Amino acid sequence: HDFVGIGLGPFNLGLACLTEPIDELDGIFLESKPDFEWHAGMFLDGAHLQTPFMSDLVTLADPTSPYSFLNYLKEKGRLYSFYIRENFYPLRVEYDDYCRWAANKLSSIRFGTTVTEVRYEDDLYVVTTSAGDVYRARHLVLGTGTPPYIPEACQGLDGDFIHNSRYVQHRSELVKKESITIVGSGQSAAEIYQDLLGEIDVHGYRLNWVTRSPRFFPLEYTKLTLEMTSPEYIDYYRELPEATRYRLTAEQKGLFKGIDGDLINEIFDLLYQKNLAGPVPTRLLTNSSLNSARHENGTYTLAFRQEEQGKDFEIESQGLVLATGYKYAEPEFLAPVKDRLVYDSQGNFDVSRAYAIDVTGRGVFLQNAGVHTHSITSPDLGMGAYRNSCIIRELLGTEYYPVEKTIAFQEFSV
Amino acid sequence: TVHDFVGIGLGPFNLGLACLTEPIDELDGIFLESKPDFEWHAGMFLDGAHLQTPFMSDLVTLADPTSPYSFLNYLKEKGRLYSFYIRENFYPLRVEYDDYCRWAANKLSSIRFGTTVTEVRYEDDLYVVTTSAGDVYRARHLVLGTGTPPYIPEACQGLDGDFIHNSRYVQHRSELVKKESITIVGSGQSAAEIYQDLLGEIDVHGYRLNWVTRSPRFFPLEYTKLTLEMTSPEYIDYYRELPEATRYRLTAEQKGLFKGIDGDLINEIFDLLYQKNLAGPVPTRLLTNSSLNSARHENGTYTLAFRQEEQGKDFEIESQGLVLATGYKYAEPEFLAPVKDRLVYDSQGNFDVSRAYAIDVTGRGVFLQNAGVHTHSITSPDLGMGAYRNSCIIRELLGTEYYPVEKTIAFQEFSV
Amino acid sequence: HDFVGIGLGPFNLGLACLTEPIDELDGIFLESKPDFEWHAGMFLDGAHLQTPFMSDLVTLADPTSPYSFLNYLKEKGRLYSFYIRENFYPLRVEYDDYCRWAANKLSSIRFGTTVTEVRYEDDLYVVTTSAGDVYRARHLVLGTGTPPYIPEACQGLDGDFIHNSRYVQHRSELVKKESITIVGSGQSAAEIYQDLLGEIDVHGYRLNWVTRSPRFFPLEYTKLTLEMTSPEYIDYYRELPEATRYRLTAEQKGLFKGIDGDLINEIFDLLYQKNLAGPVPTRLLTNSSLNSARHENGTYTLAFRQEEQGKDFEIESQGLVLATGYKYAEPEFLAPVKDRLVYDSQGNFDVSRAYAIDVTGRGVFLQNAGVHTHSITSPDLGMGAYRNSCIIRELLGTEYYPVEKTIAFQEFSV
Amino acid sequence: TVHDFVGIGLGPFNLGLACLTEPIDELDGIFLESKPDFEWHAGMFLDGAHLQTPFMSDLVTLADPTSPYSFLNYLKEKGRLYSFYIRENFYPLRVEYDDYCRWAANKLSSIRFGTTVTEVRYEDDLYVVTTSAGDVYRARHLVLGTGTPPYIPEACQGLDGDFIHNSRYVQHRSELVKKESITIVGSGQSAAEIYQDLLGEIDVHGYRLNWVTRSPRFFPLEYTKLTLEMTSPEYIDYYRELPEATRYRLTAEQKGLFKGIDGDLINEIFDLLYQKNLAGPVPTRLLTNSSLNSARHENGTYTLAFRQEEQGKDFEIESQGLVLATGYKYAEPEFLAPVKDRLVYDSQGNFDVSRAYAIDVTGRGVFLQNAGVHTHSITSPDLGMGAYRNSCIIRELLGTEYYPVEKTIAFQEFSV
Ligand SMILES: Cc1cc2nc3c(=O)[nH]c(=O)nc-3n(C[C@H](O)[C@H](O)[C@H](O)COP(=O)(O)OP(=O)(O)OC[C@H]3O[C@@H](n4cnc5c(N)ncnc54)[C@H](O)[C@@H]3O)c2cc1C
Ligand SMILES: Cc1cc2nc3c(=O)[nH]c(=O)nc-3n(C[C@H](O)[C@H](O)[C@H](O)COP(=O)(O)OP(=O)(O)OC[C@H]3O[C@@H](n4cnc5c(N)ncnc54)[C@H](O)[C@@H]3O)c2cc1C
Ligand SMILES: Cc1cc2nc3c(=O)[nH]c(=O)nc-3n(C[C@H](O)[C@H](O)[C@H](O)COP(=O)(O)OP(=O)(O)OC[C@H]3O[C@@H](n4cnc5c(N)ncnc54)[C@H](O)[C@@H]3O)c2cc1C
Ligand SMILES: Cc1cc2nc3c(=O)[nH]c(=O)nc-3n(C[C@H](O)[C@H](O)[C@H](O)COP(=O)(O)OP(=O)(O)OC[C@H]3O[C@@H](n4cnc5c(N)ncnc54)[C@H](O)[C@@H]3O)c2cc1C
Repeated sequence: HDFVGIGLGPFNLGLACLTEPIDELDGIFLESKPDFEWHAGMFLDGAHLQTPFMSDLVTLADPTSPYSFLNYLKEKGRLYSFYIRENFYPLRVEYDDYCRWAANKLSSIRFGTTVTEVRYEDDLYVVTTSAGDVYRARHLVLGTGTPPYIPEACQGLDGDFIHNSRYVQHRSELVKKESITIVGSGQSAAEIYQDLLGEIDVHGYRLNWVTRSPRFFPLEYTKLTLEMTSPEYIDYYRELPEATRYRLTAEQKGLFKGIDGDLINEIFDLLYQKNLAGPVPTRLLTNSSLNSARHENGTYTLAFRQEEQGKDFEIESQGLVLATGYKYAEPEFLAPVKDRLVYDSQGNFDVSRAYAIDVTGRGVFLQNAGVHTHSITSPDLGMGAYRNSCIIRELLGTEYYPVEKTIAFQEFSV
Repeated sequence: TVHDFVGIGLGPFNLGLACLTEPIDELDGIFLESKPDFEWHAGMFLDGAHLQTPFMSDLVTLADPTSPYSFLNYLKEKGRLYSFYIRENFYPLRVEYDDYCRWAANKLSSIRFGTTVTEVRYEDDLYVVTTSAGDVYRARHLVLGTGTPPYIPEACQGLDGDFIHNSRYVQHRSELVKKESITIVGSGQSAAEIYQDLLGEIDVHGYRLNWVTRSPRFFPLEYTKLTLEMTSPEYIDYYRELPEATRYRLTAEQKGLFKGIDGDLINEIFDLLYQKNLAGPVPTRLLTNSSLNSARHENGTYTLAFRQEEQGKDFEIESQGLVLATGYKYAEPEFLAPVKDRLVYDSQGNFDVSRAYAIDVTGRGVFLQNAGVHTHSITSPDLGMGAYRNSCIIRELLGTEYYPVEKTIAFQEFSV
Repeated sequence: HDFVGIGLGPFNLGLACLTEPIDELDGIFLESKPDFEWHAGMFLDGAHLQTPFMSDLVTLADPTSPYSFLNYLKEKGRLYSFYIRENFYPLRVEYDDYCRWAANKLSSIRFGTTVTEVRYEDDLYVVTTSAGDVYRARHLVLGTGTPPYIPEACQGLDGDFIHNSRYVQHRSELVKKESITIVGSGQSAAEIYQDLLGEIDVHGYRLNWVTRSPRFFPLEYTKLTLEMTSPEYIDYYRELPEATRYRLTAEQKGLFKGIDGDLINEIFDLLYQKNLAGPVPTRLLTNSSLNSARHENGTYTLAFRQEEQGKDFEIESQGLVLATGYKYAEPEFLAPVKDRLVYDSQGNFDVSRAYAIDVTGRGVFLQNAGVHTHSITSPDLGMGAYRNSCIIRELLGTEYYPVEKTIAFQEFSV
Repeated sequence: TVHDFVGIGLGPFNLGLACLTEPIDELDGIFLESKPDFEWHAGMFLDGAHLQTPFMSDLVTLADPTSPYSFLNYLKEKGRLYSFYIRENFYPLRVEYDDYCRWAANKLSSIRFGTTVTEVRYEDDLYVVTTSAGDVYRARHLVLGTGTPPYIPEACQGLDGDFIHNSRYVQHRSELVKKESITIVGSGQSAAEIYQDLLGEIDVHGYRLNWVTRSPRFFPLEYTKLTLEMTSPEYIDYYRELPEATRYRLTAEQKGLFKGIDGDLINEIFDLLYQKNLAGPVPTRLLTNSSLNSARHENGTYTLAFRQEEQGKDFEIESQGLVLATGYKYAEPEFLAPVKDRLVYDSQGNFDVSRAYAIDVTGRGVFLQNAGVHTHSITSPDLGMGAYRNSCIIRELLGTEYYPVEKTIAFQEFSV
């Protein structure tokens, strides 16, 4: 093949839809799951995308693509009432249903296929499957995603504690407890906190929301800042000193630790409403580390330290929801071709401006996992079509889908 | 040489039909337009003015989102899609929509600008239309998209001076602001947009600003989502099947469609009035329930006699400027005179246009785009249903549904 | 006494706090309930007023009076909380709790006292209890309110059907059924429909909403039509021919049949959300009168006629909620004084511009129940302070609280 | 004449104290103000401008809603309460709040206008204060409400030409728009208000418009409700008891406080750039991460040397007009020199303001309004506080809590 995509969607899925009309390119994608499924553990009732529907799979690169969210609604017979709904943001299960509708309309996807290991023979890349099948191509696109992150204070933890990755499946058991505690900030943490707080006077549990963030940061979604999600900002950002880039990565607040401002205010309105009937058994703590964690009987003892104040405190809770983020890890299957991959000074891929990670500037491409190289655009649905069109532009020698070089009104470079 | 159909007039409705029929090789008719190029209501291109419907109400999207004439594709070609994505506004600006349609119009090859239709005949089972210049086109079908010309009350017919209908406001604005008195007659979106524009500079020119309307209130555009479901195929079929007397009642009772103002515009008009009033009394005047009964010019000044209808009292205003935002009205063009016997009429002498949007004896020969409120209610002049109607028209020009045409879209049931 | 207030709704309770600091005025108020209680039974969680908080008991006539809503929050220790909430509309239970707080701080209210008879002897009005006690004064202020209305077609039906006046207390039984129907439109009708919907997939019921109105009318509170809730419009409106005012009263819809537009929108948004999981067992019907209703088994058979189309249809549902309006009926306790009261051509009170209903034009005052003479302003909480200060103006002969003559930017009279 | 306290300066904070002290018989101080009458930041009275805090942040309400000096009472007396009720806007206009403040000061008798305090020393267990006229006022307590004068970067000290600080924009606007080039330095609400004002008329005057700021982003004002709980008594109880190094650190990192823009204003700026750009390229530049390090004037034009700090590159801009929106900063007034021995300072040389808002040896003799970010965080220059701060000051002047003082208002816990 020309290329082989490992892991499908929503970034590699978008590439599948973008190359299907290109006959000059024949690539194939292998996904481990039996069918496409997004973050199904966060499918709370009413939950919606944090980016408008134009950040779908194709539209930002080609609004005429047959796999656009608008065309999907037209086929489902739902376009007109969506027109009446007049909401830029699709609901989460609506988006999950849309990409599954797109994946099943393609012919170049092989589900139930977990790649085992990769290496490099005869200037081609060989990829091995769990079943034993082996594909080969000159290029590979890595869209394996970002596994959930667990703090080391919860390594080797036992009990029924969950990452927010699997909340919907275990809300069954959480509401039956006497006390629930959520660790970390971010959209998922607040969505879960609002969901539990909404029924706190029916199940009767205590509700704790602890985070080390100094504030409950709002998502940085004012339009002048949204212009940093731009081709010309990546051009600027990428040629900065890598330590200043790793500092901008570490300092960034709203990207992974940011809550929708509306959700923040709805949480306050709900706290106000419940507090009319009497004292609400809830706690919201900031500037608080999670240092220790142990399981006894069927309750957890968590040791926190208020870093700013310089004092420790412990809380006990039978339920434990780790709304900690996600973190990319070197996949095991790229061990035999590590010396073809280029690394930075800190131990991760130094992804090039053209989203390549190997000795040739156009060999293996990397979707996501590039905040230290492309900042907030790396895990953004709104920049999936842009990154895929540049990966296309390197697989051919041509620009099949036009690639904008300036979108913003402001200048980031000089 | 005889075509399948001839489109007379190139407004947003016929232009959308042109964009929807271009990928159909089984069809190919021709479009005749008076203007040298596509031009919308340019006399209302006020700074910041925008559409009353979301951008999906473009020429094609609601029938085919993959169409190359989408508004989104237009933004992609001009290098503006990502900035529009950040703008996060469903409503394109008026000049933005005007440039988009002109961009789509010059992408087509089926449009004849600068030709006005003079005659329409029926001969040899075909329709024969002639140009001012004498050019003659023939086709089996006709699609009339002539729009609705501006309406002028009879109290203003044959009136002297420099008074304007709101359709020419931008061209005469620099001369209006020089006057010491300006009066706006009628309600609706355009009247409020003009009032807000003049009120915003009332402090630098020093004119009086009068806004008089016959409607009992400043109606809002009825744009709540359950009422939006009345803009459905379900409601049209319900509505079309009811007695004609009940149909003509409900269009007369229609408030928000032609005489409605965007609620947000109403509230910033009030906010602006609150703002200006802090510095002292502002020379403005907002009157309701007032009909314009007579008007006369003298001294470069107008004397307009009004009657408060429900209070039963008369009064009149003296103003140097006069802006008539009295809306528009369809008049049957005389070029249809040679085939009037071929057309369907109702009790009050208007077109009894079918559910398939047909106005002739065949029920499928001559189609009519706008000017059908008494038959399809608020659907007729709505950009959000231009792709639906064009889909129905294409369905009968062909023998097949080229684009899918929805059966039901709402959660309500209007019939039983 | 100088006046006797019959009934302690928001209007008469407002008059009670506006007259407390006036020493030259000694009035007293008789309420049937043992304490103040607003429209409980519509106290849905999150429900709120339809007018901003300065439409309380005093502020629009005297922002300095100690019975303000803001002073109430200051004493409860909730002002800064309310300040951050930045919402103009208080919650229903919050307003109800506030009015009771003001009522109990007063000296002039006698709870648990139902008035049985009014009479007039030697130029005084004699008011007698059902307990047997007797009060008499020179003036009367009737704040009886407007009791629920039921469309006669449901007179003397068996079952368990309710008026929306009793929704909260019967909700636990309503959800048990498999079919619920709501008749009539308006704010609470939609407040109930949106409450039953949203849990339509946890219980098993079908949900029917049937109204006679042609639209789901929005409570249109655009600021220029809100200027019709002004003294100058009442001066205009009252001096109209009463045939025209009876036409205006009947033909405009929205005052009692209007829904909050944002409530309409989330009703649609919720319908859109539920419909993703499959067809929703709900029906929204317009233009349809309720002509007949029966009850055999635990099921209602209701005969409807869609008057616009001219066709009949019936609906069988175990549950029946009558969200119809409220209607004023002249109380029987004013029978011995009936010939001292003024009536119009249609047989109801010809209320003066000064809100009087008797021959003197300044002896008996009537709160509410004056739409045919004062239009939008009579059942409006925002005009309760205006009307009360005009009542105080006639009792004292002087304007204790300033009474605005004009407030709007437009002119209604010419 | 020996009073209880003498209040120096009459801004919103000391005026609020004047309104909360008038109904207190046990207290009678006196207020000295340089200006002939109250006047707020008039140099930023752009049309439509409004407060950043709701109207309850007036002079009294958050301490006593029944006060006769409340904003709502002011509207009632002015005959404007009902349409403000219809306006349904939490935020008074700047000109509205300014008129409201003069209306309250005129109603009091404790204010001396046109008096400038020149010297304060400590004699006979009393504070003496001397005015420019030479009049003497004596009291044991002082309340310092002199505000914060404008700040000018050292690159602009001794600069020639007609450059202005943003605090005088209204008076210089008519001459700025005449120029060919205007450049705005710094970010924040005022900087963005000025940029939007000039950008709105960029195609009528034809100037180039430059907006240069050192901040890496265009920060929105941190006004989400969970953050707004940080301006609370319990937070500054927690904040004040922190190590001074940590306090000065968090004061320095503060973004939205003085360098934050209203998010709605950011969005309407982008929308306005989108609207103007339709008509062609708009001659304006928005630069960030840029520090101004040198400036000079030659023949009516400024040449400004900037450094993109993050990128590590230099660049220069030439502009005829220079607007410095560089904020404000407190400086110890020279009239406190003879009493410097009695004032408490911290390690970096600033007032070690008590949590009771005192700055003197006795912890209750001299009180400081504003200029206390390093000890009271976002609360010190906030109109939402100041009512709270005045009640605490009155509680130290008296021995009793005259107005209730909240100790907890938030749902979240800041301390452990
Ligand atoms: C709840 C939630 C909501 C979000 N919402 C948004 C939003 O609105 N907008 C936005 O821009 N971002 C959003 N994000 C962030 C980000 O865009 C999403 O996480 C996105 O789904 C990640 O896309 P991805 O393709 O890079 O990774 P993934 O979606 O995680 O794709 C990884 C895929 O690779 C497969 N895989 C794993 N191992 C192998 C293997 N060995 N071989 C083959 N396949 C393998 C996995 O099964 C999976 O299907 C959200 C994140 C979360 C958690
Ligand atoms: C300012 C304004 C804003 C509006 N905004 C909206 C909105 O946001 N949404 C909405 O749904 N509706 C809107 N409307 C209402 C409606 O959509 C418009 O009236 C719309 O432009 C109607 O287009 P049309 O195709 O019916 O005809 P028109 O736009 O009126 O065009 C008819 C064309 O036919 C040509 N023509 C006439 N006679 C002949 C002839 N004999 N031969 C050849 N050509 C001829 C004319 O020159 C003209 O170009 C708006 C109306 C106005 C006035
Ligand atoms: C659910 C609901 C919400 C509303 N929300 C708003 C809103 O947001 N804004 C607005 O402007 N309007 C609103 N209204 C309309 C109007 O403000 C209310 O109807 C209002 O409560 C009317 O109060 P009232 O003083 O007329 O008497 P009511 O509140 O109706 O009650 C009068 C009192 O008189 C007592 N009484 C009756 N008979 C006797 C007797 N014989 N002797 C002694 N006492 C007696 C009753 O016990 C009762 O306590 C709402 C109405 C309803 C039903
Ligand atoms: C344009 C602008 C808008 C703002 N908007 C808000 C807002 O919406 N909300 C908010 O919370 N904060 C706002 N602020 C911040 C802050 O609340 C205001 O700056 C506020 O005016 C500060 O109050 P102050 O009394 O301490 O200062 P000032 O109002 O500046 O008080 C200084 C006064 O003291 C007088 N004075 C000084 N020295 C002497 C002396 N020696 N003798 C006599 N008199 C003297 C001066 O003449 C002047 O009248 C804004 C600031 C600015 C610049």
